[PDB]
Amino acid sequence: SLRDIKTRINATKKTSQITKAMEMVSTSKLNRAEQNAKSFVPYMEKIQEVVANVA
Amino acid sequence: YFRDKGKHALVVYDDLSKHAVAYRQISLLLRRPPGREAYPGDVFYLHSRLLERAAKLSDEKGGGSLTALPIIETQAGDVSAYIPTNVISITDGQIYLESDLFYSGIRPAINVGLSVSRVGGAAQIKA
Repeated sequence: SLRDIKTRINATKKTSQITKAMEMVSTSKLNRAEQNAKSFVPYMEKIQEVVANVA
Repeated sequence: YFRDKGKHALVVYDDLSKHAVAYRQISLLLRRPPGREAYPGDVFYLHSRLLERAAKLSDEKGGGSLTALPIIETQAGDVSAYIPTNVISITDGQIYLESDLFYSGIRPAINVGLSVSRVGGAAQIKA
């Protein structure tokens, strides 16, 4: 029936909108998280060097 | 008869869809020119001349009443069809039944987010 196809289109369109919204906010979160993880590398290296060379 | 004497009456039409089909048969065999979905142009006047007879009279006329519950069957959910849209426009409210709710275990199977009555509130009791 045409109504079954049309109601399935409206539902799938709502899911597409929902998935795109979550993808972009996660993209924005990744851009910061990747930089944040990289920003702590010098601290993680310095602490590992002092604890290892002291122990 | 009951309305004209001050009493209350209820009238149910088991299916107006088969009644429209019966009129289509007579009109095509009598050679009246067809229209939308092969039906005669006269078909809105057929159901409106019927359903407008259900009314609540004034106190000077006796205060009597007649309420109607016509029924229509839709092919594969097509509410946009000729006879369905025609009778949806005549009535004071519609109850929509879904084949989907019925197999899912919502047993009376009424679409409460689509069904409507204009008289709602005025018809009910204060409680």
